[PDB]
Amino acid sequence: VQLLESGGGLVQPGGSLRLSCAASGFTFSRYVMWWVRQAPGKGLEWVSYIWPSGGNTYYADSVKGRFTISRDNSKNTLYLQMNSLRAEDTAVYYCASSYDFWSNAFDIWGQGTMVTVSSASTKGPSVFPLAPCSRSTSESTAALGCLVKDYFPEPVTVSWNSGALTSGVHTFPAVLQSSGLYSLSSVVTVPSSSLGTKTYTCNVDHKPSNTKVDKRVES
Amino acid sequence: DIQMTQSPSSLSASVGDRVTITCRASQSIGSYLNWYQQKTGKAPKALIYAASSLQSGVPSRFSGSGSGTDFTLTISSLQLEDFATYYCQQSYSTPSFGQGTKVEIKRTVAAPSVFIFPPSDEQLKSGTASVVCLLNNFYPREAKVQWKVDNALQSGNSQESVTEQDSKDSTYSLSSTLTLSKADYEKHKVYACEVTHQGLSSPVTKSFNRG
Repeated sequence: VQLLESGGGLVQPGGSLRLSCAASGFTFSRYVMWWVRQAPGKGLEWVSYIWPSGGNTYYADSVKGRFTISRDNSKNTLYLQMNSLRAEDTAVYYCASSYDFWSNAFDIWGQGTMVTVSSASTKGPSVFPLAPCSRSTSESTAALGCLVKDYFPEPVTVSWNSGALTSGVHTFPAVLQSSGLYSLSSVVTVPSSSLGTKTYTCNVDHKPSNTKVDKRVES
Repeated sequence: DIQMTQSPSSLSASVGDRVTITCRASQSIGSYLNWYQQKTGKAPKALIYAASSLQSGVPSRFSGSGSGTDFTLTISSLQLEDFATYYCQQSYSTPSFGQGTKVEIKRTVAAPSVFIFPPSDEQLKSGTASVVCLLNNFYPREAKVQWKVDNALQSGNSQESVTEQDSKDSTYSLSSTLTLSKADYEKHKVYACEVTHQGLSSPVTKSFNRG
């Protein structure tokens, strides 16, 4: 049994997206299908559902008028046409169903698909060094890092010495700044005496842009 | 809709522990209550249906009960894979979920190592100044990280971010970033990061004077 989704992505407010959900492993045509969404760091809420035939459709009051749920039972696929998209429709979008029928639970869920509604546009990260220091040492350890700033959209990926350094490394979650651009830090705790002695270069890669940066942070 | 409320919003437990989450319905939903578990970056997974009926291949340690308004999920003996967020959900009427209960790994108190980083000269050149404060490898997750410029408490110009539990050593790390322009930056002098945590007997302050 598998619900496999696609169609999510980045969109300007007022824009449109169409999600798809390819079902397999069960007779899709017999089930009420759902769309459930989850805003980043929030709970779960139903968006729309549809009767097995596709003959009756129902909607949460937020999405009502703007979203259209549908299905093609010959293709085993479920769809959600999303119009007049707002910032507050940003979420992971799951398709789900009651595979048992009798359970009244969402037995099967899709892997998810991220829908981002933002007026900000695709920008690459300025990588700044967080240089090791005396206000950065405590005990033997000295901390150092990279401030990957003002990029859009997510994600960026960060590694140290091209993967040759993974011990003590803490890459933090991005914060959406009031500008609409993201920002994160990646830090590593190393011994004071290795600075340096050893070279520390953080490898930032942001794939929505065609931008890769190798900042050498030093004392 | 019927409003659902779980408690607690998070709990700390050790492998082997008997834990118990509760769930309340705003009105009677009979036996129409399901439990789900969700791990970071994964879709929810169905655990219990019909209040008390264990799903597909959910371990025997999971157990639901209650009918009407108040329900409880119980893990008889917590395992490492059980650390996750648990949601309840009424299936009496149109579906509505509880706000979630995060089950976290308990370990000993570990005070944070606090570090402060001035803005690079590379950044100052671009017209913006970011000061980073780093709280490293601490427990519990609860920490307060206040900024102060010339001893004046700051508001609305910093953002925090916490990692997930190290899983190795089950601690957290926290990065707070204070953003200013090159203006209020070049005009002020003492930049302090003041950290409150239960591993420290009093607030630790890391600071630097600009220049």
